[PDB]
Amino acid sequence: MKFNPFVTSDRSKNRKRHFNAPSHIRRKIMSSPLSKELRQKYNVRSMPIRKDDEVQVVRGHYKGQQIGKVVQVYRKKYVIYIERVQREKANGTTVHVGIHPSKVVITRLKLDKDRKKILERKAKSRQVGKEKGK
Amino acid sequence: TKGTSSFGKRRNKTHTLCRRCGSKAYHLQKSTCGKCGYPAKRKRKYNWSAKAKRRNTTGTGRMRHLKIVYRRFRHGFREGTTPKPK
Amino acid sequence: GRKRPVPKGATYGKPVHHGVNQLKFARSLQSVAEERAGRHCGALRVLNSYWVGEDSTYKFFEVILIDPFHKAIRRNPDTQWITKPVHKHREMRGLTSAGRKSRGLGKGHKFHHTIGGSRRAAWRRRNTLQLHRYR
Amino acid sequence: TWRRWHRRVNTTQKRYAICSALAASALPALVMSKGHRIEEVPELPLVVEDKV
Amino acid sequence: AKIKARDLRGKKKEELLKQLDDLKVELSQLRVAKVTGGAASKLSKIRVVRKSIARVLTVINQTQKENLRKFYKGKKYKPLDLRPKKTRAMRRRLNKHEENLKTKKQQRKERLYPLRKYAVKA
Amino acid sequence: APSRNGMVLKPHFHKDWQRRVATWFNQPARKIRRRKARQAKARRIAPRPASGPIRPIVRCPTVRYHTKVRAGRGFSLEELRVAGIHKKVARTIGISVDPRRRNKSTESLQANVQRLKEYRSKLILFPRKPSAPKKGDSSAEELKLATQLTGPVMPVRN
Amino acid sequence: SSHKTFRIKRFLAKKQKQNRPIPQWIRMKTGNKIRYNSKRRHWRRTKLGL
RNA sequence: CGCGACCUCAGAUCAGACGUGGCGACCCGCUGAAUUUAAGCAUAUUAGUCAGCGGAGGAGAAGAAACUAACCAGGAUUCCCUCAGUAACGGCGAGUGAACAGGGAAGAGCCCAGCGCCGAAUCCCCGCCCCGCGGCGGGGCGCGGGACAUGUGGCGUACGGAA
RNA sequence: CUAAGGCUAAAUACCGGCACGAGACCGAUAGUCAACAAGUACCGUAAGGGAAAGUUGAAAAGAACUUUGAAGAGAGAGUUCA
RNA sequence: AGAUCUUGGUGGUAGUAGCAAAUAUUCAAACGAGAACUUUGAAGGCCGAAGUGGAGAAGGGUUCCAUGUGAACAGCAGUUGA
RNA sequence: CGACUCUUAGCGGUGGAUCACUCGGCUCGUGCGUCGAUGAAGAACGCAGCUAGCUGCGAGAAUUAAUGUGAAUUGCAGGACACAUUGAUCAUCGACACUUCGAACGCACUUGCGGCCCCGGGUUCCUCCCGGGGCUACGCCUGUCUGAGCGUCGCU
Ligand SMILES: [Mg+2]
Ligand SMILES: [Mg+2]
Ligand SMILES: [Mg+2]
Ligand SMILES: [Mg+2]
Ligand SMILES: [Mg+2]
Ligand SMILES: [Mg+2]
Ligand SMILES: [Mg+2]
Ligand SMILES: [Mg+2]
Ligand SMILES: [Mg+2]
Ligand SMILES: [Mg+2]
Ligand SMILES: [Mg+2]
Ligand SMILES: [Mg+2]
Ligand SMILES: [Mg+2]
Ligand SMILES: [Mg+2]
Ligand SMILES: [Mg+2]
Ligand SMILES: [Mg+2]
Ligand SMILES: [Mg+2]
Ligand SMILES: [Mg+2]
Ligand SMILES: [Mg+2]
Ligand SMILES: [Mg+2]
Ligand SMILES: [Mg+2]
Ligand SMILES: [Mg+2]
Ligand SMILES: [Mg+2]
Ligand SMILES: [Mg+2]
Ligand SMILES: [Mg+2]
Ligand SMILES: [Mg+2]
Ligand SMILES: [Mg+2]
Ligand SMILES: [Mg+2]
Ligand SMILES: [Mg+2]
Ligand SMILES: [Mg+2]
Ligand SMILES: [Mg+2]
Ligand SMILES: [Mg+2]
Ligand SMILES: [Mg+2]
Ligand SMILES: [Mg+2]
Ligand SMILES: [Zn+2]
Repeated sequence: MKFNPFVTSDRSKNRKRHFNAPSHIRRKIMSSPLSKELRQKYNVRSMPIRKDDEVQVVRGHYKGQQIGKVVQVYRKKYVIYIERVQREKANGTTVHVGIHPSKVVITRLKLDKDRKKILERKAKSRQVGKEKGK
Repeated sequence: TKGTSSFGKRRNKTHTLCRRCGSKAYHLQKSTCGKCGYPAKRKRKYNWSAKAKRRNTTGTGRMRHLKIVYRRFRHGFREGTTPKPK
Repeated sequence: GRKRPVPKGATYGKPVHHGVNQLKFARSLQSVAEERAGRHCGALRVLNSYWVGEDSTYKFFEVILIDPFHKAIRRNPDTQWITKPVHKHREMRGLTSAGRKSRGLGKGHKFHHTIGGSRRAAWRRRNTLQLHRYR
Repeated sequence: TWRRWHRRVNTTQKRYAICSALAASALPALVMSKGHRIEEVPELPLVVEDKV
Repeated sequence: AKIKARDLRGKKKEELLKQLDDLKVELSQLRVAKVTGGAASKLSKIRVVRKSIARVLTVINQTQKENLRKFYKGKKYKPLDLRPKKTRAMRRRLNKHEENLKTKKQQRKERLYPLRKYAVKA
Repeated sequence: APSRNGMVLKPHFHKDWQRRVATWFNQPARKIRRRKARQAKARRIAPRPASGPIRPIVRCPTVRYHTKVRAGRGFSLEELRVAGIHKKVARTIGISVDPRRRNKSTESLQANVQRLKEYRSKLILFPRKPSAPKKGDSSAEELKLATQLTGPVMPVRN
Repeated sequence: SSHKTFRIKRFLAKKQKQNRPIPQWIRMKTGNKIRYNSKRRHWRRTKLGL
């Protein structure tokens, strides 16, 4: 279990840190697992969610294998919006239903130099860990 | 009449706003603030009212300079340096 | 001596505290002169003082002051100690020779009042109830 | 805060309690009565080699 | 078409002041548009122009201050804003040279009787 | 009010004691801090004994305790003088000195100087320059025979 | 009164400016917990500090 | 009947520095009650405590014996245990009340004045040059100013010291 | 033992501050006065006194539309697991 | 279950006391869902220049002015309002 | 028959107890232990497109720069942002800036009024008016300059 005396296991402290986190670590908190194919291609497990990557929902009312592209990462409400994940309201307009990024799986990554750089960084750290623990 | 009738005669302010401490306790006729004692160089403060002390102690306001001092202390009060340019 | 500063000599209380005259200040007049010199010259440090004359109504003392920021003082060891921040207004804390005499400091059986550095230190030590973890 | 939270026990009594606890750990009925599911343990004073 | 702090530093003082004046004029016109109805885009452009003015002003001030620092480098007396501002107490304390210098008696002691490295057999 | 038989008790709780009560909840923390400081000091003086300088043999003053013997503050200057050790060099080689202690009797004097001679025999002196051994000791007896001493140096034993 | 000092007029100006209702879009914000301006002052209900 | 030297003073928006005020849990110096207890109450107690004033620092204060002792003697200060609710104080009533030795935590010692000796050996400031900047120092120079014999510096301080 | 001169770290103290960790504690009349725009609203000329006030839902999906009423307010309909 | 207990909530009283100091209102019309109370007109009165008039000081601080609303307040009402 | 009253129950009101929760306290412990004339603490006034409070900030005003990060902020709107001819946001914070009172510092304040030196303009150097910049507190130390004394003297 936790042995470091400088990290807290207090429930109130953890919840206060989570619900008052700045957006630059709300990005880290709002991470999503990669698909098995992506986990095989890139030697990483998770990835912070991003504006224009395509995910599918694995829990809740919108479970399915349909692939929808993310359209908004609403870090203030800890949710993301997807293309066809939406509902009709009273006046007939459609509103996006916010679902947690931990309840989706990323099936295609929106790639630029920063995402790629983070990808080799995570993969190299995991490889170093595997070689150490071999 | 010591009651209602005499309350109609009050039209002359004893106290005004104090330029120090911003409190409506500056006796106009004595030229002395009843809360801070403004013309005195030292702040009026007494130990028989801890509530009065904590109403106006350090940290109850802005601390424009003390915040920076607290932040600057954690890096040894370094000056004349900048982070390595990218 | 030190007359009690009460209006019309009325000290309201038990008769043991009715004294107004024949009362004495706990600090010597030399300490008072040192304190006045230090208070007027707040940027200087009182070192010592000595007796130069007295009258029926006045005592005269000459107080040695040191400017702690002169380079002659500041560049000289065995004198840099007075430049430390802890050594400011010594005469107001009773750390000069004239101020120290009224504190009852010393070694041996005559000075049991101030074991620990001061009267208050000894009083706190002797009046604190040490409640250990295991009684 | 000065509730006397701590108690001091005689050292001989603490050693006595340790001895009684050890002696009761070698009796299958008592360890069973603590609910420890010893039904296929080969020997209750269970001793393994130093390789562990 | 924002302005950045990096590409302002190469410019000299005259065109920096010219650009600051143009930004001030544009901000005044944007405020005029704000009080006369205007459009939402011009209302949003107020903050952009204000931050651009702040950028130009801080570049000018930093260049002036560093030029003054280069001018007063190596001089005995410097303006108070160019001196370090560690802490009043830290500024009153002794400098390293007069902190670490010793009397002749003390260094004679350290020369004659230095502390030795030793061990004791059990 | 007294009640039947009992002891006349005089509690000293008439003086607002609750404002000055010293609790000991930081006692384990204080012990941890003290041990950490001890280990840091022992690491600082690496080959030097952890407990510190050697102390003299000293008889307890009064008639209650004069049969016992304990450790004193430092070696008297006469003990150092007849032991052949300078009073300013002794502190550099870990000998505690006490200029204000006198030697009333010759027996304590001789005991303390045998103590000093034994310590000087057991001392290993490292040269100031490791590559230049001037007069301290041979390199062989300080290669592996040097080791930090735990506990008081030559403990005083009745 | 009609005669007044500059500081008094400025104080009254600020007390005028901060005596207004909340904007309507405040209640649309995430985690509002604000229903109305609870520091509203009326010139006849309560009197100012000066 | 003017010009100089010194002494004692004064002015300056003179050159360069410094102090003020805040916090104030802990610390240092003063000032300092009464409620209360005594089954009343005045000494006493509360208590050198509350209130009041001043001054600091990350700690402060104390501190290297004009000490404890009476022993076969210990050996700066500070803190803990114990001495000890004891010696003692007290309308000897209510109540108050240490210290030495002992065991530990820590452990560190020193500097002047004075008596002297050494061609004031001493110190500050202003100009110039070089090395540096990063807390403003190092070296060299000035028939450059000042302090200083009404005493600066080196040796040296009771454990003795010097020649 | 050597007063009427001076310095000195450690062990020690810490209900203020900066930043942390924990608890056989309290659980919105409790625990700080203050879990919330709290030393705030408000009271007193002033010194100063000083509150009350937590919870829709998983997600606003916060009741489109029809209908009586001048409206508040209703009757249907609708969202929701409710 | 008590403490003329603390804080909060709720009854009977009870649709009760009461909305009675300073002479006084009436007719028509307009707006308006709605008029004893608003507005206009007509009439009858009152303050009667030491005023129920016209303007200031102190004090208040936006109460001033126009437009809009009819939730709450103006101890009945309101289409009116500080 | 009804009304009224009482008892009990169903349902509906009033009220917010109980229960569950908890970004809050209280207590203990640890490491640091740092303010200010280079203008502190405190106060006032301002600053957002829509903003009253809280918060943040100071006329560069809900922030500039720099560094790290790496695509958002979000209640609405707007507009950026090839993320490489460099980057939204957030964090850090060492550069810059930091209104008025306040030890508060030209004098004074429930108001206002000066003086000195430079610069620009109206003037067309001369000092009147306007604007801008820098100074102008008390105490005290070392040094400097200017002095005072029927203080002590020397020469004349
Ligand atoms: Mg009366
Ligand atoms: Mg009056
Ligand atoms: Mg008495
Ligand atoms: Mg010397
Ligand atoms: Mg009124
Ligand atoms: Mg000057
Ligand atoms: Mg002070
Ligand atoms: Mg009594
Ligand atoms: Mg009684
Ligand atoms: Mg009585
Ligand atoms: Mg006090
Ligand atoms: Mg000290
Ligand atoms: Mg001392
Ligand atoms: Mg001595
Ligand atoms: Mg006993
Ligand atoms: Mg007593
Ligand atoms: Mg020890
Ligand atoms: Mg000499
Ligand atoms: Mg509460
Ligand atoms: Mg509840
Ligand atoms: Mg209604
Ligand atoms: Mg339900
Ligand atoms: Mg009850
Ligand atoms: Mg009636
Ligand atoms: Mg009636
Ligand atoms: Mg008539
Ligand atoms: Mg009439
Ligand atoms: Mg009139
Ligand atoms: Mg009106
Ligand atoms: Mg009504
Ligand atoms: Mg019910
Ligand atoms: Mg930036
Ligand atoms: Mg006036
Ligand atoms: Mg003369
Ligand atoms: Zn005031």
